[PDB]
Amino acid sequence: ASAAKGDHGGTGARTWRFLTFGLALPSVALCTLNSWLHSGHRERPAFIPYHHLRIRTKPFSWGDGNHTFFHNPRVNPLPTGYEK
Amino acid sequence: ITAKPAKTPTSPKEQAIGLSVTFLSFLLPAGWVLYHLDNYKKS
Amino acid sequence: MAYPMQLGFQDATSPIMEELLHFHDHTLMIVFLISSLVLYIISLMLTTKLTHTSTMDAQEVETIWTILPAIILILIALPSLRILYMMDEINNPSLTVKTMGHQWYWSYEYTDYEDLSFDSYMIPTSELKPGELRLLEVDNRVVLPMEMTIRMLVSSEDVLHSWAVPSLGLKTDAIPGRLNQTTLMSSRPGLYYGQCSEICGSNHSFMPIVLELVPLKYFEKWSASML
Amino acid sequence: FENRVAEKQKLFQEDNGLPVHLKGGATDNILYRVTMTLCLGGTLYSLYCLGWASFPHK
Amino acid sequence: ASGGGVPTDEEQATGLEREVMLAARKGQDPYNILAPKATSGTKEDPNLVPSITNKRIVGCICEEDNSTVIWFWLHKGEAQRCPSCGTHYKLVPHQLAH
Amino acid sequence: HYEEGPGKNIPFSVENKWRLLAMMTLFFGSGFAAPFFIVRHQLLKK
Amino acid sequence: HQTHAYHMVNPSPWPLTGALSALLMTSGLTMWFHFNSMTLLMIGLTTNMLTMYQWWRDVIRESTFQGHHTPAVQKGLRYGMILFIISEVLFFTGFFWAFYHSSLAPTPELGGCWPPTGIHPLNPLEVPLLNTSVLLASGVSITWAHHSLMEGDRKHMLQALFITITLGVYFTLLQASEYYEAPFTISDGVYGSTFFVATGFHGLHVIIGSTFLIVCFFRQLKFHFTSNHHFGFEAAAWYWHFVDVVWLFLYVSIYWWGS
Amino acid sequence: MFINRWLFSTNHKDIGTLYLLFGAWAGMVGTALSLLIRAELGQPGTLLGDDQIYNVVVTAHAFVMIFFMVMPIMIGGFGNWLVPLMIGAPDMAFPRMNNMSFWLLPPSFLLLLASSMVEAGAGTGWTVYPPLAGNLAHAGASVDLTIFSLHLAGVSSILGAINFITTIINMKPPAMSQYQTPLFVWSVMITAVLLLLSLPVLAAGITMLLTDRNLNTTFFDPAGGGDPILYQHLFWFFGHPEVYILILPGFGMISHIVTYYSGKKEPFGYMGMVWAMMSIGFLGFIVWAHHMFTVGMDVDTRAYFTSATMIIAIPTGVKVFSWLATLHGGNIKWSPAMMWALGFIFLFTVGGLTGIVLANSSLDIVLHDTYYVVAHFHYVLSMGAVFAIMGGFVHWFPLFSGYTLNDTWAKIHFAIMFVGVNMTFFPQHFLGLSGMPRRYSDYPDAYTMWNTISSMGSFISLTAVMLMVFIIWEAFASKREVLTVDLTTTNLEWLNGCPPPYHTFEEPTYVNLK
Amino acid sequence: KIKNYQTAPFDSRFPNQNQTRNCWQNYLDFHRCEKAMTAKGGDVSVCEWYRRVYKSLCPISWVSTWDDRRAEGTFPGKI
Ligand SMILES: CCCCCCCCCCCCCCCCCC(=O)OCC(COC(=O)CCCCCCCCCCCCCCCCC)OC(=O)CCCCCCCCCCCCCCCCC
Ligand code: HEA
Ligand code: HEA
Ligand SMILES: CCCCC/C=C/C/C=C/C/C=C\C/C=C/CCCC(=O)O[C@H](COC(=O)CCCCCCCCCCCCCCCCC)COP(=O)(O)OCCN
Ligand SMILES: CCCCC/C=C\C/C=C/C/C=C/C/C=C\CCCC(=O)O[C@H](COC(=O)CCCCCCCCCCCCCCCCC)COP(=O)(O)OCCN
Ligand SMILES: CCCCCC/C=C/CCCCCCCCCC(=O)O[C@H](COC(=O)CCCCCCCCCCCCCCC)COP(=O)(O)OC[C@@H](O)CO
Ligand SMILES: CCCCCC/C=C\CCCCCCCCCC(=O)O[C@H](COC(=O)CCCCCCCCCCCCCCC)COP(=O)(O)OC[C@@H](O)CO
Ligand SMILES: CCCCCC/C=C\CCCCCCCCCC(=O)O[C@H](COC(=O)CCCCCCCCCCCCCCC)COP(=O)(O)OC[C@@H](O)CO
Ligand SMILES: CCCCCCCCCCO[C@@H]1O[C@H](CO)[C@@H](O[C@H]2O[C@H](CO)[C@@H](O)[C@H](O)[C@H]2O)[C@H](O)[C@H]1O
Ligand SMILES: CCCCCCCCCCO[C@@H]1O[C@H](CO)[C@@H](O[C@H]2O[C@H](CO)[C@@H](O)[C@H](O)[C@H]2O)[C@H](O)[C@H]1O
Ligand SMILES: CCCCCCCCCCO[C@@H]1O[C@H](CO)[C@@H](O[C@H]2O[C@H](CO)[C@@H](O)[C@H](O)[C@H]2O)[C@H](O)[C@H]1O
Ligand SMILES: CCCCCCCCCCO[C@@H]1O[C@H](CO)[C@@H](O[C@H]2O[C@H](CO)[C@@H](O)[C@H](O)[C@H]2O)[C@H](O)[C@H]1O
Ligand SMILES: C[C@H](CCC(=O)O)[C@H]1CC[C@H]2[C@@H]3[C@H](O)C[C@@H]4C[C@H](O)CC[C@]4(C)[C@H]3C[C@H](O)[C@]12C
Ligand SMILES: C[C@H](CCC(=O)O)[C@H]1CC[C@H]2[C@@H]3[C@H](O)C[C@@H]4C[C@H](O)CC[C@]4(C)[C@H]3C[C@H](O)[C@]12C
Ligand code: CUA
Ligand SMILES: [Cu+2]
Ligand SMILES: [Mg+2]
Ligand code: NA
Ligand SMILES: [O-]
Ligand SMILES: [Zn+2]
Repeated sequence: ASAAKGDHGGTGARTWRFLTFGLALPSVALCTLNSWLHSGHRERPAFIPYHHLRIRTKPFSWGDGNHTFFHNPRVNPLPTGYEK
Repeated sequence: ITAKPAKTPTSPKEQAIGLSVTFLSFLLPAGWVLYHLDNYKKS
Repeated sequence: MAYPMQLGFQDATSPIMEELLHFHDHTLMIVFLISSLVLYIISLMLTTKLTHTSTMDAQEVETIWTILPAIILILIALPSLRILYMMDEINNPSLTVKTMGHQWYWSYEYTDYEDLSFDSYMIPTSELKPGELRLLEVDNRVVLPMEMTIRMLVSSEDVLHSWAVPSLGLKTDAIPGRLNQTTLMSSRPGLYYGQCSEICGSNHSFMPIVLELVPLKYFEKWSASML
Repeated sequence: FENRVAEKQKLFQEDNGLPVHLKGGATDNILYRVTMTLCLGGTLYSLYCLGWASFPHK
Repeated sequence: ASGGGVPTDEEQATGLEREVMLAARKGQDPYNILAPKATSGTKEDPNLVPSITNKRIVGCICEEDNSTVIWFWLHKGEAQRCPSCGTHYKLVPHQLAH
Repeated sequence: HYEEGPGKNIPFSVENKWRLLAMMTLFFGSGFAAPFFIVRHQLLKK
Repeated sequence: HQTHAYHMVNPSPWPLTGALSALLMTSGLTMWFHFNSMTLLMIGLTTNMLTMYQWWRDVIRESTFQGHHTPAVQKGLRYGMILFIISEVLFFTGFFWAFYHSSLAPTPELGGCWPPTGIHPLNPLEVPLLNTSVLLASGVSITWAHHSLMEGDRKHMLQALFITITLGVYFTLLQASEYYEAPFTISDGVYGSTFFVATGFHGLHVIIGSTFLIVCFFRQLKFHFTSNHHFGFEAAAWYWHFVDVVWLFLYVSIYWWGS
Repeated sequence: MFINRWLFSTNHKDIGTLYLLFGAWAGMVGTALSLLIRAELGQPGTLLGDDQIYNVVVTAHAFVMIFFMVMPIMIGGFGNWLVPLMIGAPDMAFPRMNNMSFWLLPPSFLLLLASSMVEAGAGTGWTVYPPLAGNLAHAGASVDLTIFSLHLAGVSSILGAINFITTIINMKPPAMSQYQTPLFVWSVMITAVLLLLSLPVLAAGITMLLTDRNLNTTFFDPAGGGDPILYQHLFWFFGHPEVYILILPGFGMISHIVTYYSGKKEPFGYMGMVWAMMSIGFLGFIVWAHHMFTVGMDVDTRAYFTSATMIIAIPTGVKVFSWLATLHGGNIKWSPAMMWALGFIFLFTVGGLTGIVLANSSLDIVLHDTYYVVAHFHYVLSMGAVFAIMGGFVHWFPLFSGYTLNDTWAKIHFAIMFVGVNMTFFPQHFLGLSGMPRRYSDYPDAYTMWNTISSMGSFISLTAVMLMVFIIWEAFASKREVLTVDLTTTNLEWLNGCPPPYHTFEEPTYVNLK
Repeated sequence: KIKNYQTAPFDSRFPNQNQTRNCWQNYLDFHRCEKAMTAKGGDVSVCEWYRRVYKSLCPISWVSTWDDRRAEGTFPGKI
């Protein structure tokens, strides 16, 4: 494997807590580092009104029927381009 | 199989009524609708 | 086309449809044989007061009930598969014609040389000419050269349709966003009829297909005439 | 917290012939009644809407 | 260190669970969890079939691996025989372990 | 307990064969009629 | 009176209130989708909560309080839950088929490429990797919880289960943030469609499974579980592993290979 | 008492009773729809309107016959009644969840009826293919109500499959191995597995159709890079297993009926019968694209699906031959039930053989979307599924009711139905070979004789359906109470009397290990 | 070269019933070739065989939509 420890063989609860605090949560802490460093808002792309995107065959059943459910003005253009 | 004689026998007359009532419950309502199709298509 | 009280397939117009007739005869013989054998054995089992109700050992006999059906499946599969790969094998078409299915009619495009395209609609019953067939005639027939390998491409610009000509053994679904290939070769001049073979709404029953198979020279002059 | 399961075992084994869904006492009844009222009322509103939707409008 | 705090079945199991658990500790099967082991099934040595009434349905797998099970009611009284193999069974009524 | 035995393990009465005939006739009748009245309903539209 | 170990259940209204809830939610979505009203839907959602609450309450009443869960009843519930999870796996299988169908033969409308022209996929090495680490961790922490409960250790069980839930909730808050921040939407062709509907159903399963775990947490608080009888905890741990594994398949397929 | 018993049930027998009642009512709705179909085609021209109203009728016919009549009768009805009794179990594993399986079905049926009442209905076929089923060619609530009806039917059968599997695995006598369970129980366990694996895939498909119609997804829309053929795959992945689901409990009941009225203690080749049903269950998951031979699939795929579809004939033949071997040397009782069963063996064989014709992708090019498919599936559904349901009903009515039917009336009913169904569907073969398309409200003039005879046959079947209702009334009306049943030693379901008590096997059976 | 053109010949890259990509490929190849010529002032004429294949195979409505989108700047293929 891409894995090499030894068999912990001394009551299961103690071993799994060992793994929780020894491996599991440290991994979550490193990946939390790696993510709250590669984050920060980024160059939004030129709006091109491609026909395979911003699909509208029926209005959405909320708002003005033209905004998706988790609409972000910054990064989600409407079919007519980004909002003012 | 074996069974007791009918506790409430259903005579020929009684069967004729039940069979008649049964057929009429299927045929009258469908018959009404099918007979009046033209009147539906116009309205 | 079909005629009144018809039992079997429309007469073969291509060699592939001819091959399908012979393969259907082979299969149907097997079907009649087996279904008649089952009926016969049912009646055999039901026609004796003689009895044997004690435990019957079921091993020697299950060999026969398994190997014989396996042989018969093989006797069907062989010819079935010869014809499948024969249908598919590389020929070289002299001509390519597209048909687009619509609600509810077919458009045809012959675009090898000129920009030839037109719409093909069912003749309404109230405007049939003497001798014309209810539900089957079209205003503009699909003229094609007889005795020639033609590539039909099938699609739709709306819902599913399916382009079918039973005489030539043809059915190709017409799917929007997709281009389905089939090949067509009439051994004979004539008129060859078919109907929309996928439910497509209000007039699914009423968007038929008429091929007119004539010599190449009449085909060429027709094409020129339709530009 | 303390383990009060034994009490609950006593309550729910009490030989009063109540079904398990009502055996906790008066709240089970209140809650059951609220649930049935919403379900049956909601169904009647559902049939009204079907009716309404079955005929054309503006 | 396990600090405890988690009840055992012994302490907290109740109702039928508790009955099954206590009966099993004593090697008893009042709730028919286990397949009974056959006797020789002669009239001398009949299969003893416990019941809380005066009849109980028996199913007889006459030979090992028979797919067919022979079902019949066994009544309080003289040993009855399987209609297929004649293996003898005798009802042993008691009152229910409440 | 609940009633057991013939005519008592059902959600309809068979106490009177004429009341029963009325029930069975409404029951199967309403089922068979439904489509005809849906076809009607759709034809009396547009 | 019975001499078998199986559970004859008291006549219950909850199956009826379940069915009617199903009717009210399905007819409610129709009214929402087509007649611009949420009232029917809100009612079916409410009755459905009430039904689930009272149904599962009664199961706790039948088991912890009444003792109806003999080993034979427990075996049955194990089979029940395995079979439920199998049915959920086939459900997701449909969405994976849809994903693999669209992504392996991108159509001309997309630019004949995957990802489609105009789609800027999320970086799988950012929050997706974090999310992967979070569910895998919660997998370790739920196993610690299981062993704690079997070893009679109340405190460490409540501790391990709290951590598992916190990771569940973390994953859900991250996925909500990714959803808000994603430059593509459900309406961005088959990429948006497969992405949001597959990861969206996953997200619901994470919320469902987190909820189950929280139920298990409060029951443990009230001492319902013995060191040897805790099927509710096992069922929630099986469900939770299922959720974990569906995530690994989404990460490998949609976020990594599909980017 | 009445609500506690009939709305709040946790009893396997009562819930089976609810299912039979629901099934019988659906059968009436389905029969009416079949008569509208055959009224429209009974003479050349237009009777009702264009293809939309017609195909709403055709669509509803199918949904009702499949999801509201056959599945509820065979699995909900005979299943809940017989399976617990046949393994000496006190009830099902999840008796309360069992009740919700039942009460989901009325609302499911309400949603189907709503779809047909709202706008112009769902004229889509039971396959509900996009783009016709889509929000442009089927704008409005009709298709969404259809999708939600299938969702509720789906959940009903998935929870029921979990129930039957758990029950049959876990609640047999300790000494009973799976190889000591009767074939009906095998047939329900295998059916429940197909349901568990197939329905969630359909749920995924129709949910994707729901989102394409209402949330601007493009799973099946080429504009967004989608494919209408994807839906066909997801649907048929369920759809073929669905047909084996419709027949397997049928196979089970036929094995019991043939065994019983042959005066045999057991069916011939028990393990061969188990093997055959399991092979059919397995093989039924790897053949779905035989519904897709004309969509434009590569030749090698066509050759696999041809071959995998055909192999199903072998295990199916072992069941057929094994039923004939059960008859062999029997002391034959020519009961009405036996007549239904004998009709089944022959007419199912015919339907199956025309299935084998359709398996050959080459022939299927010409037969696909024609009345030859319609003849195939009505032989195995209107003369297979239905004949097995009628045989079982006649056989077990006395167990369920405590009353006997008039045997003469029942023989009369069989005879009318037999003529009716054969007159309706035999000529549809001819219509198919000669090219009559499916889902047509009207045909070219040449097709007129076979359509006329077929419609006349549909009316003979109406007369049988109406007679059936009278026969059931006559039985409840007359109250001939059952005394004695032969062969209880190999039919455990009869052994607690007719009807059996509300609670059976409170004391489990005694079965020892030797 | 081979300009006794009847129709698009068999192309082993696209040997099955679905011919969508065959159309699309030859449509891309032509407009690519076209671009790499109005560039170096060369002759479109070398691009002719792609023009003839895509015109033979492609639905008119497809070509029309593809052409409208090249003009609009929404054509999703690389040219
Ligand atoms: C015949 C009308 C019957 C209608 C009755 C319907 C009512 C229901 C009751 C029903 C009463 C039954 C009527 C007899 C059956 C006749 C079938 C037949 O000739 O069918 C022929 C073919 C079509 O093939 C052809 O095309 C070639 C035949 C050419 C005809 C010969 C010359 C006759 C001259 C007139 C015709 C035109 C000739 C030129 C045309 C050239 C051909 C293209 O059709 C087919 O495939 C049909 C599809 C068959 C699939 C089912 C499998 C068989 C199961 C039953 C077997 C049980 C055995 C009992 C064993 C027997 C026990 C008694
Ligand atoms: C089980 C399924 C089933 C059954 C029984 C039937 C029965 C019948 N069907 Fe149906 N049919 C379908 C399923 C079924 N059908 C399907 C799936 C399609 C394709 C749909 C599509 O294209 O989208 C179809 C299509 C179809 C067409 C083609 C429509 C078209 O292509 O334009 C026609 C035309 O004749 C037809 C006719 C009939 C007739 C006359 C009967 C008669 O035989 C019916 C006679 C009456 C009965 C058999 C009654 C049964 C009632 C009971 C058993 C209740 C009793 C209950 C108890 C005693 C408990 N059917
Ligand atoms: C009960 C329902 C049921 C059953 C059991 C079957 C069983 C089979 N079906 Fe069918 N089928 C349907 C219901 C059913 N079907 C429906 C509803 C449709 C259409 C759906 C729609 O489009 O709306 C359909 C459609 C359908 C098609 C598509 C046709 C088309 O649309 O172009 C095909 C193609 O392969 C097919 C094949 C088969 C085969 C090979 C069997 C086999 O399982 C049959 C096997 C049985 C036998 C072979 C007879 C017994 C065997 C012997 C006596 C031994 C010897 C036999 C030989 C050696 C051959 N079916
Ligand atoms: C959004 C993310 C969500 C995650 C949230 C997580 C929060 C968890 C909270 C942690 C608090 C835990 C414990 C505090 C004290 C409670 C008393 C219970 C402990 C107990 O009773 O046990 C003691 C353990 O102490 C010992 O040394 C062992 C002590 C082990 C526990 C404390 C250490 C845990 C710290 C985890 C940090 C991980 C991050 C890594 C960053 C660094 C990168 C390399 C003594 O036992 P023992 O003989 O040593 O071993 C026998 C087994 N008990
Ligand atoms: C982060 C975890 C999510 C928590 C959930 C919280 C809120 C509501 C969401 C419900 C989850 C449902 C899952 C599957 C259904 C549809 C996809 C929803 C996935 C989702 O949430 O997708 C969002 C769209 O939601 C939309 O439109 C849809 C809005 C909601 C509409 C409800 C749809 C109901 C239809 C489903 C029927 C269920 C059928 C199941 C059958 C059962 C088995 C037989 C994505 O946002 P966007 O703005 O497009 O892009 C982001 C741009 N910045
Ligand atoms: C099995 C994987 C198949 C992948 C390709 C097979 C063979 C290829 C050879 C080389 C292998 C790697 C390269 C990939 C090739 C891509 C193939 C492809 O392109 O396949 C695409 C579909 O794939 C799809 O989603 C496929 C998805 C179909 C799923 C089948 C159903 C499985 C369900 C089982 C459920 C149990 C799950 C248990 C949980 C673990 C589309 O096909 P096209 O090209 O448009 O046209 C060919 C057609 O005629 C096919 O009949
Ligand atoms: C928008 C609407 C969506 C829904 C919103 C939220 C819905 C659900 C939230 C999660 C629900 C979980 C709650 C279940 C708790 C039940 C109680 C329980 O866990 O019951 C246990 C039995 O398990 C049992 O029935 C096992 C119980 C199985 C439950 C399975 C739960 C998952 C299914 C939820 C619905 C899935 C929907 C899928 C969506 C497509 C009780 O036995 P034990 O634990 O051994 O205790 C006995 C000891 O005390 C004796 O010593
Ligand atoms: C778009 C809108 C569509 C919405 C339709 C939804 C339909 C209905 C909604 C209402 C249903 C929720 C109500 C609670 C159901 C609880 C089920 C349950 O927990 O059932 C258990 C059995 O199944 C088990 O274990 C394990 C099985 C647990 C199943 C949990 C409920 C499933 C609901 C969703 C179904 C999804 C199907 C899969 C495909 C996605 C318990 O069996 P009982 O017979 O009760 O008791 C037996 C006693 O011995 C216990 O002491
Ligand atoms: C990338 C992988 C992601 C991991 C996600 C979580 C994996 C869950 C695996 C299944 O759970 C455990 O498997 C171990 C089987 O090896 C057992 O451990 C325990 O077994 C003994 C119990 O006494 C102890 O001695 C040992 O130390 C201890 O490892 C334990 O029974 C079991 O619950
Ligand atoms: C399997 C489980 C599936 C069930 C899925 C549950 C879906 C939940 C939908 C929640 O919808 C939100 O609620 C708001 C209000 O409470 C909406 O206001 C909307 O709706 C009103 C309709 O009356 C309009 O008047 C408003 O203007 C309009 O913004 C809002 O926008 C919408 O996001
Ligand atoms: C699809 C399967 C069912 C088809 C077969 C059923 C047909 C059997 C006839 C049953 O029904 C009746 O026929 C009458 C005609 O004989 C109709 O009366 C109509 O005609 C009468 C006289 O001809 C007038 O007096 C009435 O007012 C007028 O309603 C009557 O409404 C209709 O119910
Ligand atoms: C006990 C369980 C049963 C409780 C009884 C059921 C309660 C029935 C309320 C009936 O009122 C409905 O309210 C809808 C909204 O709530 C209205 O739609 C409205 O929806 C929007 C308001 O949110 C408006 O903007 C729209 O114009 C309008 O169509 C609609 O006219 C009306 O039928
Ligand atoms: C071995 C198994 C069960 C035997 C038992 O334990 O009773 C039996 C049951 C059904 C049998 C199969 C069926 O008889 C069908 C086939 C018949 C052929 O004679 C051999 C292969 C064949 C596939 C058999 C192999 C084997 O004998 C099977 C699989
Ligand atoms: C209250 C109880 C101690 C007494 C008893 O066991 O009943 C302890 C045991 C474990 C504790 C919990 C766990 O340690 C996990 C959490 C730790 C957080 O720091 C506080 C809340 C938190 C959720 C704790 C709340 C509470 O103090 C708990 C539940
Ligand atoms: Cu076009 Cu049917
Ligand atoms: Cu199939
Ligand atoms: Mg088709
Ligand atoms: Na007509
Ligand atoms: O089939
Ligand atoms: Zn014996």
